[PDB]
Amino acid sequence: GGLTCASAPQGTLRILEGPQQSLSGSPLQPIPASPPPQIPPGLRPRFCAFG
Amino acid sequence: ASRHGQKGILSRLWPAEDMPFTESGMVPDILFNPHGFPSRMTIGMLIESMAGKSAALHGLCHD
Repeated sequence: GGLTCASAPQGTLRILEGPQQSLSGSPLQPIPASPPPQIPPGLRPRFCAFG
Repeated sequence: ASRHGQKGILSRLWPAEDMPFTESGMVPDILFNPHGFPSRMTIGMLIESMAGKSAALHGLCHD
């Protein structure tokens, strides 16, 4: 009436919960790159010679 | 000193009438010997001079 060893298991199942990968879009930056410093339009000379 | 590691002592206070005046009437207030560039390669000072002169001329502020 006691507990005895039974037949060895024939296989093992290991369960884990996993989600999946999306598409590669690689959206690097809101406003991207190093935007260049640049000329103010027209500007004009702010200096003249004497005479 | 400048913002580029070019430190130096003040050796003279040159009279304001003995300074080399420019064709615009101006007269520098700092005289910096041009021989600190060749061995120290602080090309950022030569760009800061032009950037600051352009800023003072156009009323701008460059980065």
